[PDB]
Amino acid sequence: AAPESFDEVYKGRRIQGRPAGYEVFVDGVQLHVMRNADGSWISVVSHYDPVPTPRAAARAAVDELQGAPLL
Amino acid sequence: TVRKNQATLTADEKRRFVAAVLELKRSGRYDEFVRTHNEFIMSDTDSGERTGHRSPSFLPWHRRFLLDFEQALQSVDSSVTLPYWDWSADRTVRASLWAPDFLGGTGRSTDGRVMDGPFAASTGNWPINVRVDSRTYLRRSLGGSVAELPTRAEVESVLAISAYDLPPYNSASEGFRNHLEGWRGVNLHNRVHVWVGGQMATGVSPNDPVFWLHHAYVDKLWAEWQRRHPDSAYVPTGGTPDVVDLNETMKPWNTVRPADLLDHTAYYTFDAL
Ligand SMILES: [Cu+]
Ligand SMILES: [Cu+]
Ligand SMILES: [Cu+]
Repeated sequence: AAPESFDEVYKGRRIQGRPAGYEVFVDGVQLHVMRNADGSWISVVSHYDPVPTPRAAARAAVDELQGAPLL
Repeated sequence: TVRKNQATLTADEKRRFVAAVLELKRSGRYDEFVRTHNEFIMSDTDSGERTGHRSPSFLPWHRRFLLDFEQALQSVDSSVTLPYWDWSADRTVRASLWAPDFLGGTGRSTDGRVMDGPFAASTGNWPINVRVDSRTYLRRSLGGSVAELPTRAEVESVLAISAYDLPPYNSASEGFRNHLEGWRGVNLHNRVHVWVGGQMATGVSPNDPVFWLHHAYVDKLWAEWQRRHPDSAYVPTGGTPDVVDLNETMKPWNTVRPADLLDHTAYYTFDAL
């Protein structure tokens, strides 16, 4: 049962999520994210810090980027 | 062939280590280590094939990966070996490790950019090429994302776990490997990456030279755990889908198995074990 989709502006940047197993985008650029067995999530820009949800992972990415575009 | 505590390196050893690392970077060899690491970090999943992380092979895989890197360093300067960082002891931004004559310090608050040491972007000697976060300079925020580094006490609790690993052999596993990796429990290995911040907190963590020192110590802890538990050994031992069994070969080398890496003394020894 994949999480629900989401779309919001977080710290001036648009973050979106949607079931594929699940895709996340930061300003239109896809961000690699992964789900852990226990349900938590991580992203390539925060791979050792599990967070509860995909949106949490997207927000963590925006935080990490400090305004920088995602490659 | 002896891996020493970073805190004990001489001025010359620090100099030679830095120069060797910088030459691998210049020649383009260094970036390939970063790329390989990111590839496995991105493919290893709890529900499927997993080789480099969140799996029993996390330890032997990184042991071999570090050997690859150390051998590359030795091809530049044969006297160089990988030193290790005992984060349970050297837990502050003032550890000699973060001095300008070694790895440089934390990044400035504005953009996390490291401003001193041989790897600061200003030197023109450490371009961050293999990346996700589009910025091209080394970044760090020591102790920014997580309050404290693992304590000796916490490390001890983990070293006390008898079972090497346990089904389902992934991030949900109980046992030594997963507790050392950090997905469960007090969190050792994972927390260190978070504590350093910057590239170290990402899939392209090897962009920061400390990555090697961090893993050199994680590797030492595995060797210590072996000493405490002579009656325990690598698992699984055969026929486990998606997981590298003891006598199964590991990617990307394909010619080496966990069984070939259990004994570190066949490759190196520690200053003190
Ligand atoms: Cu790794
Ligand atoms: Cu991932
Ligand atoms: Cu690591």
